[PDB]
Amino acid sequence: GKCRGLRTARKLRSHRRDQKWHDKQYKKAHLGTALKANPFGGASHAKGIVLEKVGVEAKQPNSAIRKCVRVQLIKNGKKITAFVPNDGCLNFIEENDEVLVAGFGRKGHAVGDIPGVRFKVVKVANVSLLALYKGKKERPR
Amino acid sequence: PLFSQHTAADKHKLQRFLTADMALVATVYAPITFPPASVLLFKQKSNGMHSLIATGHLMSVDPDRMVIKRVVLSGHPFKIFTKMAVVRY
Amino acid sequence: PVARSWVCRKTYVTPRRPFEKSRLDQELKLIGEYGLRNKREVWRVKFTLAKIRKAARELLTLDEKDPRRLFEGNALLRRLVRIGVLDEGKMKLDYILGLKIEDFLERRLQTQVFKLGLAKSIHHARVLIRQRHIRVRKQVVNIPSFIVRLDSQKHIDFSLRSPYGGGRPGRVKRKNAKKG
Amino acid sequence: HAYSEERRSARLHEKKEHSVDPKTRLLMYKMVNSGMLETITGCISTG
RNA sequence: CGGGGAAUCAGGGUUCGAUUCCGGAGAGGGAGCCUGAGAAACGGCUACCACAUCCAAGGAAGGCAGCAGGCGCGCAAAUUACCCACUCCCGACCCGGGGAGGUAGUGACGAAAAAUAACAAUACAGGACUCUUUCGAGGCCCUGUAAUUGGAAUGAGUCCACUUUAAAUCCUUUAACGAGGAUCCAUUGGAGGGCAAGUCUGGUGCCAGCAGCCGCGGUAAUUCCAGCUCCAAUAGCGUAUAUU
Repeated sequence: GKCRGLRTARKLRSHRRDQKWHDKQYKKAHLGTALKANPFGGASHAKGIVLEKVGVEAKQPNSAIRKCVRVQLIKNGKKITAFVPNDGCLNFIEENDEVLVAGFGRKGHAVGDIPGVRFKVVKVANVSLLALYKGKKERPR
Repeated sequence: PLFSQHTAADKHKLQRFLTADMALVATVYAPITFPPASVLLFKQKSNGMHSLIATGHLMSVDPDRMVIKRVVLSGHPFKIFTKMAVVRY
Repeated sequence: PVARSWVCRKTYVTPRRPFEKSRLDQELKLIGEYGLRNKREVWRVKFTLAKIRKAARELLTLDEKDPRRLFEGNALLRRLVRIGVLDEGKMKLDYILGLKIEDFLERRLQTQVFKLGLAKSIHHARVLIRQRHIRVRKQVVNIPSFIVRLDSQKHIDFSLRSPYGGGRPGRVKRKNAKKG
Repeated sequence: HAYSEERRSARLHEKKEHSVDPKTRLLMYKMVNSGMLETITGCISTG
């Protein structure tokens, strides 16, 4: 079993850190490639410009077409697919506009029906989509 | 103009009125302009007062974007068998 | 560098289970009996009681003749007696654990107005407390959470500037009396 | 359970309603459309 | 940048600490000095590097990781305000100076208290109690609901006067006006399970969409979208990310 003497501290602590490198969440935090491959670069939100509109096909038992957008981040230049949240809101997003994009909620894991799309647009032209969908504010250009 | 849905398909059903929430496509013969372009819609209300109705952007210019006008004809089925019906009017 | 202090505490702890029926049951019952604004008041009283009980739990574990246990416990028992929760007969640190939330909610100035007959409803007690009609000794208190002490319990009055007290009827009597 | 069981009973009912035979008629129509048979005239003998 | 320390936490621990206190380091990058008790000083000097200002083209001048402000970067952060009256420091000094510091402005970072209504009579609706076979009838019974009626009590506001203060502002204290809910009107998320609260009504019809997960939509949609009703927290409440 375990080494369980009284002078056995450095063996136990070496064992802890060595085996803790096999922890998936710990390694994802501390190998540091999961923060260098991360498109947001450890940011809660990014801001991008719309490159094109995309219809992503639904996954097998669900039959629909989900309205996504290929945007390009300002801060590094990467290409990211983002999901426009509510019904009838893709028309608010116009070609080449400033978009404030968030995560979708599973911390890098693709969420729900949309496959491989893990971000959602929160704001367009510095107006929130929730206000536009609820018909409270007006979108400038 | 002619108002249509803003979908991704080929055919676009003609809209006979302007909807207050749906975003439509106004299609008309016009001098050709390269997108992007801000688009504004006005009407004479009374005594030359230009009233604003709708606004948007200019999408791609092409005559191939067909607009389809629909007409649905109603009928009241007054006799019903199993999977068979006799309909009048 | 500034001449300020940033020390501040949160006086409540939200429950871990958000929607369980018995918890919502008990909190709504206490809201009804003691006339409170929201669930944060019940959570506040429960958190203060948890503070007192945690102190008593740290004090029981020490030896009986520990000077720290003696001094801290006797001070705590004195404090809970002066509030009006414990009794002079049961001044032992064992009995502190046998305390309930309503034993603290009975000491609010809202309920002390309600029980002593200064008002007639507990919402009436709250609406008199907010509108500067109830005083303690010589100070008009406007807070319905004032924990009234035992020596301070005896004389709670009409706040003589009030229309129910000394005189000067309010704006409504003044306006209706000058109608004609 | 009630909602699920109700949907399951709906599934069994829709499975019973989802079911010369029609397959033979479809095969004959496909053979006629392929140019092998010009037209189906009639039935001569029913055995 | 380290520590004092922060958040969580039964016990053990995990994570954080740029950040007002202490110690360190640097004033765009390196380097070398002057003076002085104390500096390898940059609101001092001399060079090279990189930027960069005024030219009469001969030359001259730089250094906001000080206070306010701008650009730029961004998901991300305030006034080119007022004063040395407080706290202390500097000098030749009971006197002068101080963007140290104080004070107001922006500020839903976060924290504490705390309004958005209280009582009575009626008018219905139920619940028990008594009398009545029942239907029904009463109560000095209870519980609800009433753009119902009655009065009283108030603060948000507008405004005087005082106080506050360096001069103000604010809080506190007084006169004056100031409240019937059909507004001086509370929001934000939700109603398939987890998970509290609808198999309610209409629209769209495996479309649009919803949904963290499991899943729903293919016509009686318990999940979409509205209305009504209802639930949760409540001047707050959603989401995203990090961490426990």
